[PDB]
Order: sequence, then structure tokens, then C-alpha cells
Amino acid sequence: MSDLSNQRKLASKVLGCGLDRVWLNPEASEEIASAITREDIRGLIEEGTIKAKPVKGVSRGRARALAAKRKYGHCKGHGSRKGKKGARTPKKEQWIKKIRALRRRLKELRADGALDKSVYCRLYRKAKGGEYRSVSHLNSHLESEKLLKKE
Amino acid sequence: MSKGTSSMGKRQKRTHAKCRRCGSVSFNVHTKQCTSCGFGKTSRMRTYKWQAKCKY
Amino acid sequence: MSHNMKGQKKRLAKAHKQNTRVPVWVIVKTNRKVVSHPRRRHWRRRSLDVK
Amino acid sequence: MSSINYPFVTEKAMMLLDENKLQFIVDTRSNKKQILEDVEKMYGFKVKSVRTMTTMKGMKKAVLAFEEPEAAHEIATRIGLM
RNA sequence: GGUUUGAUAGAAACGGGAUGUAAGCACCAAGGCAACGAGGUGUUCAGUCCGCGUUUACUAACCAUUCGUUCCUUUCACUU
RNA sequence: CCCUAACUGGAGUCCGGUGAAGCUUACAUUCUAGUGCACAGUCUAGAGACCUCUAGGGGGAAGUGAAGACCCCGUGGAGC
RNA sequence: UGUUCGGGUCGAAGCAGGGCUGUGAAGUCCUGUGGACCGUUCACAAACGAAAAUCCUGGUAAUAGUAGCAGCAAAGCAGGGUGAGACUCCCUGCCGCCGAAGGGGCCAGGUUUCCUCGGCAAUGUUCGUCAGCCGAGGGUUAGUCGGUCCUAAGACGUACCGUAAUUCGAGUACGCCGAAAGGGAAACAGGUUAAUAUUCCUGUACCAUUUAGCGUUUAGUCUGACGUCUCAGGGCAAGCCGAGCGGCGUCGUCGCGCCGUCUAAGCAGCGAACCCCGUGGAGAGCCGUAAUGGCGAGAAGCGGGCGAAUCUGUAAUGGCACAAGUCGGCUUCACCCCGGGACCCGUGAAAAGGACAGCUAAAUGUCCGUACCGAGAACUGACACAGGUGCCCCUAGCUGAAAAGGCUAAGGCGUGUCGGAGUAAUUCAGUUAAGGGAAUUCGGCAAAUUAGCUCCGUAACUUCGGGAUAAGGAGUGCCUGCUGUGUAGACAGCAGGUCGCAGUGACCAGGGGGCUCUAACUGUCUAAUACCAACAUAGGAGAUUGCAAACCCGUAAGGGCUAG
RNA sequence: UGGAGGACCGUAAACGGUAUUGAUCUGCAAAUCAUUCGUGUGACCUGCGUCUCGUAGUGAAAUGCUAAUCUAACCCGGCA
RNA sequence: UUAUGCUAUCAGGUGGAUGGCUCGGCUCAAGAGCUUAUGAAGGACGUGCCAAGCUGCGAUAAGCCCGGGGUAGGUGCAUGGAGCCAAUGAACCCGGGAUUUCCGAAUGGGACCUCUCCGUAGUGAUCAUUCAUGAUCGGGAACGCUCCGAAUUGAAA
Repeated sequence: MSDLSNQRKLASKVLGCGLDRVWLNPEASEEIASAITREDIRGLIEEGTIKAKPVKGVSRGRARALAAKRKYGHCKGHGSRKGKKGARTPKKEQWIKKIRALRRRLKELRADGALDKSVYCRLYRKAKGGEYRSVSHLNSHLESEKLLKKE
Repeated sequence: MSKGTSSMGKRQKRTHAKCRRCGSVSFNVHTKQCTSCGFGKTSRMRTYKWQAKCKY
Repeated sequence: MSHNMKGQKKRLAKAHKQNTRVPVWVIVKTNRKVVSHPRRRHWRRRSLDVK
Repeated sequence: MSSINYPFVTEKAMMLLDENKLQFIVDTRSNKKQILEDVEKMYGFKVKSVRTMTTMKGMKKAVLAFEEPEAAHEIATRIGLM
């Protein structure tokens, strides 16, 4: 063979792949060298003399296993943590989720009728002031001090 | 940054363009004048006696 | 992809077609007396003073 | 002043004959309107469109797409191309 | 230094060493309904390795060239 | 650092290819002393020295780079 | 040069060597070479004699087959080709480099380096059959992509005036230019070439004027049209997970791993927030937000209007191995829409254009650019230069806070001298080092120590802000099973088991303290020997001036400060 | 809860240029490279455009910078 | 055959001195002496069968037309191929014409750019007492006239 470099570049262009993805048959060398045009390259491609090698990806199974363990709560200890507490859990995001949960709980209570407007106002301001850790804490306070208009 | 070859890499523009009147690359793109022939400054051709020596 | 006007591109084209060897028939006609040429150049050298 | 210099006969220019287009080297002073009118006067064929480019030889090339089928072949035969 | 009238170097095996008990298999394993399961024990001073030695011609130390003649010449101690 | 050792990669060393530049009046294998513009490979008297090549660090060639930026002088300049 | 007398193709001048004469400057002759001119008497002239000027121009040595062709960065090997010739050119495999740049797109700049064929005298730091080199030929297609249009700081032209005068000069008036990253009328997907492609072809669109018809103002408003920081909501390119389907890989055992499983503009439909309109009447207070907040000057609640990104259908019979081509879920930056808040100390452009009255049908839409590089070889620095040059509102998986560092995709590359026997000494850059631990040195220079995250704990002094990560202690891996917060992504925490010398195991990653001088601090600087205590700074003080001012520029006309 | 600051750490993003008085010093480079360092939401850095210049400009002021030239740039002329 | 070398000559290479030749230069003398809006000089781009530079020319493009001299060859520097032209008198020379792109006094506007916009097809600016028309602009080796106007240097400062 002379230079197959022109044929390889044209085949990479026709296949839409990289130059080294193009595989030229080392036995059909003169057949490839006879190919000059895009149509000739397409004929070689369809007859299999020229093909695009499979992309060799990056396997992710051993990351899927670790992700499953991390979902379960393992492989995530202090010796694995490397960013600051705050870079791993932003405080505004924490507050937003907490306050939204408390507000939705108060809204649902006032909708279903367990909470009249007078005590609802105070409870809403208490939640905005951070008196309650979570919806469970709020419910525990409500049941402890009998704020729900039980019937 | 060095005043030599380092600063000489910023030379990707021009201060003088080709002159319509004289063909010399001497047309100041800011003053709109040819420093060779005077186009854009005078209707005459730019010439001075100091362009040669005193003929004696 | 600097953008030239019509005259600038025309002058670049003139420079390009000037950048050619003397014809072999011209060399034969002059008896190897005109073989050289002052407008020969290379693109990667001192640039044109044309554009 | 004719804008058309002569039909341009290279491989790519000859590839136009099979799509009924014809490529010309024309005067670089002239524009698409002048080229169209001059070609229509020169060969008596209605021109559908004109495409124009400038080359690095300082020439202007115009590809003319005609309206009548076979007009490009007939003009090429009249000139002597075919 | 050795060069078949030979252990010079290498291979193979063994001796003497380095490391630390290989892979697979089985049992156990905190637990999990299970799937699994870090790891432990046996197989197993194992597995792997040796720019050291010994034994051993098994392959390679073979084939040759060159000087010890001033070179051509018969200014020859020679031979067609 | 006492006080250095071993090792790694790149140079160097050896081989193939490519291939510059800088010192140079000449000669030149020197060493000691004296002499001499009082700091000599060359003069004078001694002492040494067979030639060529390779590697190596730089004693000397008051080594090379450079009409001393210190000092003075010039009825030479500049700025303040 | 005048003049006298000559020599020369039977060989003039010149050149190399030699003989003779003359003290010598030099002359003459001989041999060879050379191929057409040269002398001589008496006189007259001069651009008339070189060994030197760190002399000038040209040529050429020693140095010397020496230095260099070594940090880039792990750089190549096997087999087969091509060729006269192969480490170096081509193919396959293996092994490697970059992989938030060395990949992709593109400004300025380059100007044909782009593609094909044929070559190897020079270039390429070696070779070369290769090439950005040499020769021949080819290649750039636009109403929709830019320029073109608009104006910005600010130029230029004409007029006036000044000036001895001008091509000189400030201002005013009228014009005109000024942005390939500001504003902006409109096009998408696929295919085609060796090189062009929102430009050519196929399919499906859209915009502007103009003409003809059909109808007409609401007119002066809005838009174009805007800073910095911060935050909510929604969407989405990319990314990730599960199932089906179709390929490829692996297959010592297992059944996993990878790739694909597609679909543009246009057209039609819905519309979150904000805002507005109608009801309503709310306080020993109610309603909200992430937060600030809102409310009888009219809250909540209830209806309506206006109104996004995107999404849904269509565009469907396009491209794909006419191989599948079907579904769900999660997340979502760094991109799009929308809204809130804070700051002033720069209060953060203008104009064109567009909308508010247009619908239908024909015609027209000229000109310029368009290849390719955009850089450790296409620019610039004399170079195929380790510098510099617009950058991207460019970048995939794991680890991780992360675009850090490491290992890998895609894509781009092995591209710029080889070989080599211990390849000595020495040297550039690294690894390690018994015991001592600054005894070295001007000086701990250099090197070493520490290092992430979590938890405990944190002094003098202080301008009350800080000092502060002060200091000083403890934990950290893997596996099994869980708890809590949250809509979720995820985050936090617990119990038990367990291995090693060592669990932020690599990568990454402060050493700390005490006593003084000095400057308050952040900042600026001798581009190329000085990053300092020097300059600046806020703060303090003083001085002039009431504006036809103080101060300053110009010869003037007239200007800066001063839209004060 | 909130998210201010010529606040802090920190990228071979960008800008700068401390120390090695390292490499280099006929260099990759008429000042660059490696490691180590300072700033890194602001008196921040930077593109493009535009303006201010020779007894003049510009300068957080060193006589720094004004095209490798600065205690008065460069070109030509006075000039042999 | 003692190498590496040294000295002299000879042969060759490199190199381009010397000699000779020279269509070039320089100086002096005598002549002659303006040109452009009827668009100059100058520049850009194009123009040749093979043509890259210079030269000429201008899309009629190393050239076209007419008259005279010249007459058998011509096709520039520049004898290469192949053609073409020429006895219908070419080439060449003298005189007179035509064509003569864009920029340029440059002059419809703008020019970053030598092109581009409107095309209403272009008297740009300043002027001349009929508003028919006309003048000026740029160039020229030196010389000429008017006005503005240094310093080095010498005086040994």
C-alpha cells in the first residue's frame, strides 16, 4: 500500500467518527487504496472493508454498587467526608425544606379543621421562629398541649 | 511582563493602512492621514526640503 | 477568518499569483539568463505589505 | 460591455451540467443583475437564478441555474463545450 | 580468563536465600426472611521470586580471518 | 551539618546521522631564578623534556567577553 | 594627454614560477598558461603607490566533525506493505500522552498554508518514499450567517473666525463617519464533494420593501432600554437509574460491561409569577415569604382578564446495519423564563428598528466575506521560538466541596535525532538514609514537619470588629443491620462485626508560639538586578475664590476645570 | 433566620512576580522555565474601540513608561 | 612506507582578484522649457496561447484607426514551442485621432478602505453686477517672488 491516510480521513468523515475509530482491513489494502471517492468509501463501508470500531466507554458497575451502598448509608463516614459541613449540606436548603414542611403541615391542619385561626397564627410564627425541629416535633407539641380541635 | 518578545506578541493589529493615493502602507487609521504622501491632510503631495540634503 | 473587502482580497490574490516561478519556456528563451524573480516569497515569513 | 468572459470548464463546473447549472468566469465589475441580463441576451434562455463568488485568482465565478430544462446542455453545445 | 582434550555464559532441576501463607475449593462469619456477607480457619512455612552456588555439554564458545613476508618483480634463493 | 552512602530519570561517557559560534601577529613539550616599563612559555643561565591520542576538574596563558561605570583631565555635554 | 618611434593571433595584457641587471624604488628576459591588445622619446597632469586605522566590502580558516539536536511529557515495539533506498511514510495489534486541555467553535492576524496528483536539490535540528517544502491542477456559491443599518466615547468634511500664512488652530452651525463581542426583520433538519455548505440539492418554512386589489389610525404611548450582590419558583442541554428491544465485548467461573434504542425550524394549543379588574369585609389581630413583608388609604377567601420559558400535537414517510427504533424515573448545572430582596459609592448609554390595523396575489431582495490555521508547526516574537496573542456567555464517567489532583471516555496525538555494551568520573532534577538534630551558615537559605473533614477546646491583647483554623486534644477504613430530617435529590446519626505497621492509607492538603522595629489596613511601583519602612489611601489641617471667580491652556480665534 | 464586607482559604481560571540569589546564561526566551509564593466581588482583571506625546504626554511618583531607545523618544535635515 | 607533522614547489578544488571589454555613470557646454476639471502627475487592479517580474497598454487592454517616410519581414527586455500578422505594404519611425477600469486636484455622499451607497444620471468648495457662461484647485529637476525663522559652529569660554 501507499498512503491510506487520505482514505482513512475520508472514511472517518463519512462515518462521523474519529480518525483512530476508523478500522481499515489490513488484508484489503489494495481494495482500500483503489477507493478515491465518498461513494467508494461508502461501498467499502457497506461491504465491511471499512468500519468504525466500537467506542470503548467507561464502565460504571463498580460505581453503581458504591452508589447503592451510599443510598443505604454506608461508605459515607467521617473518613470519607472531605468537604465542609455546609458544602455537603447547605443551610439555606436545610431551612427551606424544614420551614416548608412545617408550613404545609399548618396549612393542612387549618384546612381539615383541627386548628382555628387564633392559634394557627401563633403556631405559624413559632415555626417561622424555629421553635419546632420538624413536622414530627410540631405534631408532638400539638398533641401534648391539646391544640387540635378534636371531636 | 517583559518589554521585549513577550510584549511583542500583542501585535495583531495595525496603526497604518494602505494609502489610496500613494500605495504606501502609511495611512494612519486614527488621524486619517497618510504620513508618506499627506492624503487626508492636504490636497497637495506631502514633501519637505529636509527629505534631501542642502544641495551644496 | 479575518474579513477583507473586495480590493483587499483582490490584492491578496495578486500577491498569490505573483508568488510563482519563472516559466521553463522563459528560461529557455533567455538561455538560463532570467531564472530568478524578486517577488518569490513564502507565506510563513515576513508578511505581505499589501493588505 | 459583456460580463460573461467564457464558460468555466473544470470537473466541478462540468458537474453542473447534470443539474442544469452552468458556471462562467465573468467580469468582477458586474453584478448578478447584469450577468443575468447579459446571459439571457447572449443565449436566449431564461435564467432562474445566479450564484456568484470571488476567487483567489482575482476572478469572479457565477453559477447560473436556468429555468428551461436542457438549456445548460444546449448552451454548452452551442459554445462547443459538449 | 575459557573456547569441545570445555563447566566460560545460559537453560533445566536441586541446594542456599527473599517475602509471608497464593488462586480455587470447603466450613465458619456480625447479621439479613432471603440474595448476600468484610473477614477467619484448613488445604498451606503455602504462592511468587532470586542480577548466588552445585550438578549437567541440553543450546551457544562454531566458522573463520589477520600479522609474524616492505609490494610489484625475476632490482630473485626462487618454480610453469 | 557531624560525614557521607546507595538508588531513580535526563545529560555526560562510547557509537550512527546532522552540524555552528566565540579568543587567534608568529612560534610553542615546559620548570626555577634573575633581567627587563620594577608581575616572562619566547630574553639570560641552569633544570627538564621521545611523539600522538582519549577522558577529567580548571592552576597559568596578568584566559575570553568590553575604547573602566571608580579617580582625574577636557576653557566636551546633559539634566536639576 | 600632446608628441617621437614601435610591438602583437608566427600570440598583447594579466597570471604562477624562474634567470639577469640595478644599493634600491624597479626594469628586462625565459618557461608555462592566456586569446587581443600593449609599449616607447621628450614633456605634461592626477580620483597616482598600503602591513596596520577594535579600518570597510568580499571570500575563507583554526576552533571542529567539537557544542547543540536532553526540563516539553511514560516518546515506542511486533507483523505486513510501499520503495532503488525506511527507527522516522502507510495498515493491523499491543503499549503510551493530553483528556475543564494538547479536544470542539471562533475574534484579530495570516493569505492558499485547504484538497488531489507527481517529486526530494534546498527547508524539517537525524533520515525520509512524508510534509504547512518543491512543481502542476482544483477548491470558497447566501433575502434568512456576518458586514451592510443604528448610534456610543470620539474622529473627519464644509462654513464662520483666528493665523504673516497654511496641509495649522479652539469653539459654534450644518453634515458625515465611528461596534464582524453594544442595538438588530427573517431558516431549519437531512443529504451531497476530494476540497463549499444555516450558502448547492430534497423536504418543510419565514422576513422586508414595491406593485394591484381589499380596509384603515389608538398617535402619541410602549418596546428597543440597561448597574453590583443575593435568593425563590418553573423549565431545559448535558448527566444518571430501571425495564424491553438490537448489536459488540467477555466467557478459566460468572453474567455482566459498552453502544444504540433517533426527530429541526415553522405552524396550532395550554399558560407559572407579576400586574390589573369585580366581590368580600379582617384586629384584646389576621394573612404570607427563603427572606424582607401585607392590611379599613381595604387582608384572607372567591371569580375574571393579561401573560413565560418550556411542554403537547403537527411538521412524517427524513437519516439508521429497511437492527432495533418502545417506555418510565431521578437530577439538572455553567443555559432560558419569571419574581423577590439588599447596596449607592460609580444610579448603571444612545439611536435606528419594532408593536399598537392589516389580508390576498405576483415580482424583487443588489454588493462584499465565506477555503484552511486560530496556535508547544499555519498569528506575533528574525525561527516549525518552552514567551505572548480574543477567548468561549465550551467541555463526558469515578473519586472528591470542586472546572483542584489522580485514573479513564470522546476527540486529537506517539511531531521532530538515534543506538548503547554499568551507560566511568562529574552534573540537572528526584527517592531513601543509622545516631545526633541547626553543632552548618551572615542568616534554618534549601529541605523537612504539619496538612482534608468532624468533634472538644482555644490565651495575652483589643479600636470590642477581632485575635481564631489561635494554641492544645480525640475520631476517621471496610462489612452487616438500621434510626432521624426532607416531596425528592440527598444529608445527619446509631448498633454490632472485622483486617492492616498505617483508614483524609494514593492524590490533594497551614507548621506553630513568644518578644521587638516599622507602615494603620486592601491597594501601587523601578517591563529587564530594588514588591520595601517608598507611593497612594481614608482621617486631620491650612490656603485662594461669589462665578465675567480662584487656578490653568492658547499667538489669537477661543478653551480646561464646567452639563460644576 | 438573614447574607454584608476594597472580609478569609484556594485553583498552572485570570492577574502579579517573593525566595531558590535553582535551571538557563553564544538560552526555548535580546529576561524564559521549574518549584515556592501575593491578589483572586473589587482602588479587581481583561478584549475591542477611542483620546492624551517630545522641554510634550502619562505617571497611587521609580526620573517609571511613551514600539527591545528615556535626567528630554524616533526619523530626516542643519552635518563632511 | 616515521605516524601525527614542518618548510618549499607542483596538480586539482573553492573563490572571484588581476588583465581586457563595456548599451552605464558623472561633469561641462549648446539648445528647449510648462502642464491639469476636454479629469493631469502618481498609485491600485487588470491586460500576453503557453507570461511570474519589468515595460507598454486599459475590459478595443505588450494594443485599435487615419496620413507621410520605410519595405520585407515582424510578434518588447527575452531567437523556446506552436501559431498569428505582413505585397490589401506590416514591423518600425513622424504627425494626428479613438479607446482609456478604480483611486488620485478628485469634485453626488462615504471611504475603514482603492471600493461602496443613493441612484433624483450628480455645477465638491470659493468667486466673476448678461445669471447663457467663465475662473481657481493638483503636478513640475532646479531656478524666481513674498513672508516666518533656529542651533551646532567661530570669537580658542
